[PDB]
Amino acid sequence: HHMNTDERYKLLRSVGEECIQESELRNLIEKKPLIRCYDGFEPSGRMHIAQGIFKAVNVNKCTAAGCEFVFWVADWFALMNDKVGGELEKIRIVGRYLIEVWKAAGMDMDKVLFLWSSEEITSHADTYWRMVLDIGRQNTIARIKKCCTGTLTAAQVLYPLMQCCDIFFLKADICQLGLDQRKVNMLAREYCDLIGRKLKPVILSHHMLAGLKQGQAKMSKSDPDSAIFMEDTEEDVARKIRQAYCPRVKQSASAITDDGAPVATDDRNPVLDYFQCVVYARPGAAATIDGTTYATYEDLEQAFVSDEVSEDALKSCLIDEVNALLEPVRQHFASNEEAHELLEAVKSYRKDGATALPAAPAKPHACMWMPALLKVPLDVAEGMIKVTKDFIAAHPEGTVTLVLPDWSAVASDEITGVEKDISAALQVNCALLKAYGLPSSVKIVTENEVILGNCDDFWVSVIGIARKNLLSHVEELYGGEVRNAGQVIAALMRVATALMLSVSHVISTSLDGHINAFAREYTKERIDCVQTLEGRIPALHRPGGADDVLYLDDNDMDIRRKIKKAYSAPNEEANPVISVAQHLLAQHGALSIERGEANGGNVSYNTPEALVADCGSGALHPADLKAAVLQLLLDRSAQARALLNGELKKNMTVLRNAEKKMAKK
Ligand SMILES: O=c1c(O)c(-c2ccc(O)c(O)c2)oc2cc(O)ccc12
Repeated sequence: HHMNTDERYKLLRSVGEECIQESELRNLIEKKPLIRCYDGFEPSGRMHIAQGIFKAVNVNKCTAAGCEFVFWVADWFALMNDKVGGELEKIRIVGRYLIEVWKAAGMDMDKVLFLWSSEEITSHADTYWRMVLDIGRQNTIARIKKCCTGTLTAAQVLYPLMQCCDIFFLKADICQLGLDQRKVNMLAREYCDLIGRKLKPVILSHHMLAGLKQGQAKMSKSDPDSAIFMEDTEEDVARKIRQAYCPRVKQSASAITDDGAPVATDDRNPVLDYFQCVVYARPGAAATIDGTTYATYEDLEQAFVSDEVSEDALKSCLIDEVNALLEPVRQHFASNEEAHELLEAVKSYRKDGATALPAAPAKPHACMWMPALLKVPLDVAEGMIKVTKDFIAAHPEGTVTLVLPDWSAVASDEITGVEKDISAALQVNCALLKAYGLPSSVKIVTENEVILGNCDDFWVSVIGIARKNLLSHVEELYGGEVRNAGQVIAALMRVATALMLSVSHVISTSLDGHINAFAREYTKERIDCVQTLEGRIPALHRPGGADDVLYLDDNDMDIRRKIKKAYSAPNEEANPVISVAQHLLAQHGALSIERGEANGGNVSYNTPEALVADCGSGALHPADLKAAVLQLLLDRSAQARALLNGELKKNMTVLRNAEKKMAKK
C-alpha cells in the first residue's frame, strides 16, 4: 500500500504532541529517502506500558512513513559503578531483554537499529568527546542549567552536553523523544546555528502517558500501580485499571510547557489517555463496548461523557484491550527458552534494592599546566622554571610533568576557542619555555595524549568527580562565576588528569588561579599545592595583555622597543628598570655596566643595596643602566629568538592570525 507525501506526513506528524517545524518535517518527507528518527534510553528492567507498547506504536509509525529508527542505548553509564566489567554486562542483558520485549510487543524491526553507547562512544572517542566539550564551550551555564530538573545540581550539567551531542553524533534528522526531553532538543537546534550545519533537527515530541491514580501527571517509580508494567499478570492489569482515576470530562490538550514535563490536573483521565495512546493510536484499532464499536477515540469519549458507556464498562474494555497487548509478550517469555532465561536473569538483579579512591604514587610526582595564552609573560615563565628546578632538587627521585591542555583550554574558550589555534599557542610557548631554561627532566605531555591513551577510564572519573561535587562548588574555583559551561568541565578534567598521571603535587601559576586547588580538595588534602614564584619582572610603565610587559615570544626588535619605553627618572631608587636589573643581578651574581672612562667608568654590582645607591643618589644614569640590561635580555633570549624565525616560523603565522581575529571582536 503506497502512501503519498500527504499521507506520510499525517502518519509521521501524528507521533508528536508537538512538532517543532511542521514545515521542516514536510520538507524532509518530500526530499529525503531514509530519515533518521532517534530516541534513547538507559536500561532499567521494569518496563512500563508507555515504553513497552506506546513506543512500539510510534516507532512503527515512523518506519511505515519511510523512516529509519535508531535507538541510542545509553549503556556506557554502566562503567560508572563497575568492578571488572560487572555492572556493564548486566545492563547489556537488561538491554537485550527490553529489545526482545519490543519484538514480541510488535515493533517492526526491519528499519530499526540499536546502537550501544559503550561501543560507539569509545570507538569514536575524539569525534564524540570534542563535540561534547564544544557544545559546552559555546554555552552559558544558565542555558545548560535550563536543560536539567534551588541549586542542588551536581555535574548534571554534563549529561545534557552528551545528550545533545548524540543527536549530531548519530546524524539524527528527527528527535523523536518524549516531551519531557524538550529542552535538550531545543539546545540541539540552537547548537545547529553555531556549527553551521544548515538543517536543524526536527523535534517530534511524543505524549507523556498519564498516571493511573489521581494527581499523577506521569508514571511514578515509587508507586508500582501508577502504571501498567509489562510483567503484570492479567489479574494485576485488572486490579490497576479498576482502581484507576476516571473523571467524566471531555479531554483537551494541555498547554505546552517550555519545561518539557507534564502537569497533574483533576480533569485528566488516564483511562481515556490510555485509549488514545495504546488503542486508537494504533493504525486501525477501535474499542467495542456492549455490541457497539467506536471508530474514533472521540466517539468513545462522547459515549462515556453522555453515559452511554459506564465507567465499569470503559475500564472493563481497557482491561481486556491492554491484556490483549501484553499477552503476546507473556506468551513469548513462557514458550521461548532463550527469552525466558533473559527475563530470569533480569529478575535476579532485583535482589539488591532498598567507588574506591585511586592509589597514591610511590614516589613524588609534580604536575603543571602550560598557560593557554597567546603571549605568556616572562615573569610567569621564570616562575615555572624555578619551581621545576626547586621540585627536582627537593625530591631528586621524583618526576615533573608539564601538561599542555589542548582539550581543557578549548572547552574553556581560551584564546579564539579553535583547536588549531590553542594547539599552536601551547606548542609554541612550550618550545620557548624550554629555550628560556626549562629542565629537560620535565615530561611534556598533551591532554590529547593522556586522554586518548586511557580514554574510557578518563571520562568515567571526570563524571565520577562530577557526581561527588555540587555545581556551585566548582564555580567557587572561578570566583563564584563561570563564563561558559566548558569552564566547569575543564576544572573536572584537571583533577581527572592529576589522578590518572598519579600525581603527588600540583604546581599552580597566577594564571591557573584556584582551579588546581580542586585536586587538593577532592583527594582529601592528599595532593599538596605548590604555588609558583612571581612578581619579580614587573610591568614597564610608571606606577599608578598590553604592550609594556615582557613576553617569551618577543623577538630582538620587540625587546629593543619595550625597554626604550620603560619608565625611569634620574636620581630615583625605585622604578621598573631597577627591579629588572636587581633580578638579573640576583640570577647572575653580578651586573656589569660598561661606560666611557670619565663618563663614570666601568662598574659592577653584586648587591641590590649597592645598585640603588648609585641610582637614587649617584652617577648611574638611567640611560647607562638600560643599555646594560637590554644586552643581557638579548643574550639570555638568543636560543629562544632563534626558534621564532626558524622552527616555529610556521606556527607563528597561525598565532598572529589568531591575534587579529581577537582584536576584531
Ligand atoms: O538516558 C536517556 C534517556 O532516559 C532519554 C529519554 C528520557 C525520557 C524520554 O521521554 C525519552 O524519550 C528519552 O534520552 C536519552 C537520550 C540520549 O541521547 C542519551 C540518553 C538518554
